[PDB]
Amino acid sequence: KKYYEEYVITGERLKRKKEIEKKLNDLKELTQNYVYSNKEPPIELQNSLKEAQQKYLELY
Amino acid sequence: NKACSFLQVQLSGKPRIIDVTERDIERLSYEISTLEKDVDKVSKKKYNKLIKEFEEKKEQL
Repeated sequence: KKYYEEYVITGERLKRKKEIEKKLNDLKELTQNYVYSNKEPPIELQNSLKEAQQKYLELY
Repeated sequence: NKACSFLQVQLSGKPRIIDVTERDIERLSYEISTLEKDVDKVSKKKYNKLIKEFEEKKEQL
């Protein structure tokens, strides 16, 4: 009764990681090369990078 | 027979510097490029060596 529930909690992490591990790897690559010349990935998108990272400053 | 073939390698084509030092452009950058998400600990300090080895190389380059 403990072990399956531990499979739930550790299982629910990786579902929530792949939701966000994909979104980090996409939105950074827009900001990597030549699009960031004049705010075309603006501060709203640059904060959304930091939003999902602050979710995994701790949970990771 | 050995001592002369050492010099043609730098001579026929490119020298010792161009040969050797281009890998420390490439092979070290081959490693850091995969290092995407490293909020983990002390391997952070290896950025602060290997990226500073680029500054060690590219100033000498």
